[PDB]
Amino acid sequence: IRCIGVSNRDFVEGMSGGTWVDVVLEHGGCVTVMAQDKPTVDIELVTTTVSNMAEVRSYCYEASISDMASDSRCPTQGEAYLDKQSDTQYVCKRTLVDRGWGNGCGLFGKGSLVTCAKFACSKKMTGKSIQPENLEYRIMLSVHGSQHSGMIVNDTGHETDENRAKVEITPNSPRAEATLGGFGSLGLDCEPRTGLDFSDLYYLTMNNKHWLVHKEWFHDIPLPWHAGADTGTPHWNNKEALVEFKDAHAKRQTVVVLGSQEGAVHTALAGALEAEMDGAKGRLSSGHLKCRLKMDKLRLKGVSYSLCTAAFTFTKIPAETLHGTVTVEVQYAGTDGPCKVPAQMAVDMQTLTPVGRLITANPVITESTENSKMMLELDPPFGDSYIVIGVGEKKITHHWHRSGSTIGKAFEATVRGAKRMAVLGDTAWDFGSVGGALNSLGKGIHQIFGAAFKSLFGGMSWFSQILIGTLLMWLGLNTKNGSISLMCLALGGVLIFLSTAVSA
Amino acid sequence: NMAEVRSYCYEASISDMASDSRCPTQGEAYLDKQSDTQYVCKRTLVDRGWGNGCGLFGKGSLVTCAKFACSKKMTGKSIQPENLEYRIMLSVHGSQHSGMI
Amino acid sequence: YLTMNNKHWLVHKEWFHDIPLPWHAGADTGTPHWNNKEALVEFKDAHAKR
Amino acid sequence: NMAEVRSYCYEASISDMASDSRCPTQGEAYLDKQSDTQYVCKRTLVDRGW
Amino acid sequence: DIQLTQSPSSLSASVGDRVTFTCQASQDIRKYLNWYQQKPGKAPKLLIYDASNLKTGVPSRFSGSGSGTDFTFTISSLQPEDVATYYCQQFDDLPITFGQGTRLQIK
Amino acid sequence: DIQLTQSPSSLSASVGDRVTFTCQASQDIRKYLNWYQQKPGKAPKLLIYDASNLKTGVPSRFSGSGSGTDFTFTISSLQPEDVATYYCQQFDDLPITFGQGTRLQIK
Amino acid sequence: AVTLPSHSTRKLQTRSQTWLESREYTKHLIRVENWIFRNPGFALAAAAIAWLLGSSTSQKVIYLVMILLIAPAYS
Amino acid sequence: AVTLPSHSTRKLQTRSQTWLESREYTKHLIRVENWIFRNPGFALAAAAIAWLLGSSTSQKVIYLVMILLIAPAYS
Amino acid sequence: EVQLVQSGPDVEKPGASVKVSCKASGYTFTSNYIHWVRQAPGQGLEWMGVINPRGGSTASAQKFQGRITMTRDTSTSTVYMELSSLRSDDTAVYYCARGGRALFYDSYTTPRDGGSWWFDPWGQGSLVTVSS
Amino acid sequence: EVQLVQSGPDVEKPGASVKVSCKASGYTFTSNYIHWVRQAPGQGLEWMGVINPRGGSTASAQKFQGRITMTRDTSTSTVYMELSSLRSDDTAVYYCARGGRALFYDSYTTPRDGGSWWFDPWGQGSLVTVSS
Ligand SMILES: *[C@@H]1O[C@H](CO)[C@@H](O)[C@H](O)[C@H]1NC(C)=O
Ligand SMILES: *[C@@H]1O[C@H](CO)[C@@H](O)[C@H](O)[C@H]1NC(C)=O
Repeated sequence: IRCIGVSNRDFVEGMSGGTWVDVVLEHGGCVTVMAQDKPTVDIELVTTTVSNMAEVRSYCYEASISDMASDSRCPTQGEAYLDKQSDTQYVCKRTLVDRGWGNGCGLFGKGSLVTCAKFACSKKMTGKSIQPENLEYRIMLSVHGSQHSGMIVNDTGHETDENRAKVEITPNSPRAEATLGGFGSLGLDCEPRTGLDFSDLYYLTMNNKHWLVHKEWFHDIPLPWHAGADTGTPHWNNKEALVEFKDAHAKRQTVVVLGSQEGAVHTALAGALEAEMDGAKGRLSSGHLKCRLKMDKLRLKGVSYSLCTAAFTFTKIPAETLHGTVTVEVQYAGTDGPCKVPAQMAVDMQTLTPVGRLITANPVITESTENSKMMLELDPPFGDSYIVIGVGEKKITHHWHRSGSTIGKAFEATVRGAKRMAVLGDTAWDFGSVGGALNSLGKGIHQIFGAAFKSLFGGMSWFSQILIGTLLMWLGLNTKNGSISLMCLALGGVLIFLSTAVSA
Repeated sequence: NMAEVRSYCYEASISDMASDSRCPTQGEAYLDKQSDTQYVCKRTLVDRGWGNGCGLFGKGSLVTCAKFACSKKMTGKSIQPENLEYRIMLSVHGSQHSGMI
Repeated sequence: YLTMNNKHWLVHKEWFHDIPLPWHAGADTGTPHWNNKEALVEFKDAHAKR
Repeated sequence: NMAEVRSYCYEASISDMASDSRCPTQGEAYLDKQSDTQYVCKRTLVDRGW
Repeated sequence: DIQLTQSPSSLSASVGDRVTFTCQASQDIRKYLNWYQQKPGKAPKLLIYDASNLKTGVPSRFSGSGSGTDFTFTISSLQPEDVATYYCQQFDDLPITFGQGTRLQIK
Repeated sequence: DIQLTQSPSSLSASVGDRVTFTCQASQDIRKYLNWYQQKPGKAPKLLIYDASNLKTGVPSRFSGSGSGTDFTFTISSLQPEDVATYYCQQFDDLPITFGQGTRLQIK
Repeated sequence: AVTLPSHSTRKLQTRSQTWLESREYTKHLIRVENWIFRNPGFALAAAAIAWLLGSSTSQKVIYLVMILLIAPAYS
Repeated sequence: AVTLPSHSTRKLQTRSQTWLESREYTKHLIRVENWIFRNPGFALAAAAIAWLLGSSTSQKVIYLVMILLIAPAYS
Repeated sequence: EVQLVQSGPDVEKPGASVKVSCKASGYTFTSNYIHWVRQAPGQGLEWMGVINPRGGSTASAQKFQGRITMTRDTSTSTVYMELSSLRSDDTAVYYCARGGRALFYDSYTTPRDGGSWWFDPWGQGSLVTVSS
Repeated sequence: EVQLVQSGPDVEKPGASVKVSCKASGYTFTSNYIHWVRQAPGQGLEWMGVINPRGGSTASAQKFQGRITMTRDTSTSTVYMELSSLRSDDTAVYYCARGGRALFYDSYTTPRDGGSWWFDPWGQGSLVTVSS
């Protein structure tokens, strides 16, 4: 529910003591958490919006030249005036021109002209800046419980909180007063100030499309500056990346507009994050967020809810997620009231032996009439298994053949750990529920390694770090005993390892 | 005289943007618009589940297609070593004053 | 010989073939069928979906 | 109930053959009956002398 | 493609009669059949979705049943505004097939 | 796309006159021009290929000349079956351009 | 006007696909490929240069890679 | 869309000034200059790499120039 | 209310192509598959094909392979059916009604159906007459 | 004798497409480029385009790219020009005539010309009238 078939979903251990777990949820890929007969609940970040942003430096990627100007002071008659060069809308490069009896001069030599042409602008690009103020997350909570198939894409049904609850999270209030009608609240507290490295990123805007930009890249662009804002036509700074005028054969000046730099800067961003912006309200995807969940206000809605012998007919044919779970949708044929429906995995007969693990805890029917559709997420054991639904005699079953070993799940978990510690860095080490000095050590070593690693190898992307990884691995194949022996397997491997899982 | 070798577009206008997906084992994605050859097409693998629509679960193909129309282009003409004329100005020092053009 | 708008250059053919932009050719007919047309667009999806 | 993956074609027939040859300058060749997917095309080189 | 035979071709009955219609598919359609009545050249009146279910707004004199491939539509009480052409519709596999039709006439 | 101006627009002369037509291209078409006369709505009569040459079957009262860009067509003796609309046609660079036309009238 | 800050220098590594990542992870390699297709003699020239440095028979290949990736890009 | 054929590969050497020669003869150097201003730690990293190759004390500087001109441009 | 409204009747020549519009009202246009269904005067109904108003995907019957193509307009919330290579057999009345479950893209059938499978918003019935 | 013969006059609607035939007689059909040339009644001649009857390649003017298509028929020795997206400006008389040195394809500019550059074959022409 909001997290079945959405893949790159992870699930974490449990409640582990304190009833207070940590998780770094993100924009794509969501987290189910499950803990010790409390309702399993999954959380997704979808749209982090930023309002109220200010405008640091702009850039003009087109030019509009006119009017030009000219000088022509004969040689050894001094330097030329051109009043327009006193005004700041005009651009000038004084050059030297060979002259003679042709060009209207008595003496021979260089004449020192400059055509000073009027710079103007059309279609600039803006570089709007954001601080952690006026920021927002809109996280969503979707407790498994009992919902239909049509109520897991259904965004509108959060107006009454059955299990769906949208929760607006701003960094001035980093706690989620998050009630879930039917049972108790959840109440997760966040750290939005340690977001996705904010106050280091700008919204770059060209024309109706916007993307995030690292600020050192942004200040290193050579185009005009437009430092504050857009009232009238501004004072354009630096004026030399654009309009280019030169001299050949001592005939006039080729004054070139130098055109339009959209594709130039679009090629120049290859590490940007596309956002979208509407009334300003710059909505943003690709964020991650370290909200730590607090349990113990959660409570299973009606653990009692008597067993309800009935007839179970499937609505839909059940399936099997790529994170090895099974999704079953039953009708219950409408006997009586809100009451529990048990399910089992059976390696034995049709009845009488449970294996595996139910994901959705306390699965239930909410309403009395004919077809209440409860969907169940289940976790079969690695071999063969049948599905048992409530009644000890009158029921319908399955077979699944899980098709993956426990060693395959361990390898998939290590590949997911590779992608975690590649994407989120040291912050990915905060999935494991609070570990005292264990995860504090495992976070401290990575935050004192990754800072120095960002200082050394921060400026290298896929193909330029493949080369250094290959070279340092070749060095570690042929060096001495000591430190440099354990250099390649720790560092060239970690370069190619941070490369090949970014995506892909 | 010139001969037109290749032309290179720049400013592309994109519309009609079609898209079609298939359940994770129901084949490759397709849409009629691919038979038009004015349109640009790529086929990515997306997720699919009950919360996506139809399928078993897993990853299914998704094509998206966009109209491609051009506004600015280079003509890119050819030069052959015939077909040209060099203009040479012969000028004799003598009875002439302050000339040069 | 190479014409952008009103500006004109002389370039090498070993340069001019190697440019990764959508080319037309010589057929001067309707839908100029731009080959490439993959350089000048870019198909970006979500994390998994649309 | 069975889904419908790739069909194939194991027996073909071709209709009218169109050619469009281009000089050794003026670049490669176009053939307006290209740019529909019903026609299958491949390009080769010919002497093209006097 | 999934032939859907509709029996009979046309009928006639008086006001207040019970009448039944049969649709037989050549293939297994589970419970994937639907039922139309269409007044000639008009916006129609709604009978049955999913071969056994009425829709809200439909009067309860119409009913449908059928389990394997044979499906029975049933009007409990014929009324003079129930003269129409009656169709049944497969849902499975695609080339979605309709029945030929069943016309009624007021006696 | 070479613009091909044809002078004059229309003429009139009596039977047995000499008349000349001028066609000027904006660019150099050196000997690549030819000349039509077209009777209205009919299959035409043939005048000149390659700006200076008659074709077999053409009567010899027609002639053409011109070297750089200016081309002169010449009828030595006007006849009553020579009333037509007179055109000149570029050969070079292939947006092949025709003249506007030159009409004649019998006096 | 040469917009020299390639943002791959400061790329963001977040779980979504980036701005041009799919067309980014091949572009430098196929640029070098087109350059060595257009200038094949510099391979023999760089071999004669790199054979004169290092005297180690495995540093020769390293100097070959160094020169043949200098020559397309920072050239 | 990355218009990789820089025409400096096939520049013409005729007696007139070229299309962008005046702004061309500084651009790669100031690109490397801005890159090493923005990433100063890779200088120490490349020194530690290049010190491990060559063992000649004059090939070290050559590997430094090679790596520190690979890293802005072919990166 | 939830309603599909079509264009008027058309008279076309054999060998030409006809275009029939289908505009939506009262519901989210990108949430319901538009099915096109023909009806000859005598012969009952016959399903022509299906478009998704999201993403413009199409499919159709085997009797119309290459003869029909369906386009969309998300702005005006309209569905266009263009039937080409018209014959005297194509003189019929054309209908368009929303399939319903229209989550992602194309026909979906092993998932749920019914509740105006497509029996609610049928515009009116565009008469298309092919003659001289 | 050497002669090109066309179809009769046609009356079409705006937005439709017209097809004009051009059949050869008296010469080898794959040896002469067929040029199509329009003529408005209140205007002179205007070259539409060119087909080679060998290999069926086309070229045309800038005022009609995308609007004109030229096909061949080597068996019946016939040339088809299909003009699409008709407007009221297209009401004209259409012509089709040869021009030799038509050995391989396309145009053949700098090699030889003249001798019915395209003068002879024209025949009766085809009036095409676009109105309602
Ligand atoms: C979505 O939820 C609303 C209640 O807010 C309900 O009326 C509607 O039927 C639901 N739709 C689906 C497809 O489940
Ligand atoms: C310039 O023109 C005048 C008269 O128009 C003429 O006499 C003189 O010779 C010309 N100058 C030269 C250098 O020929």
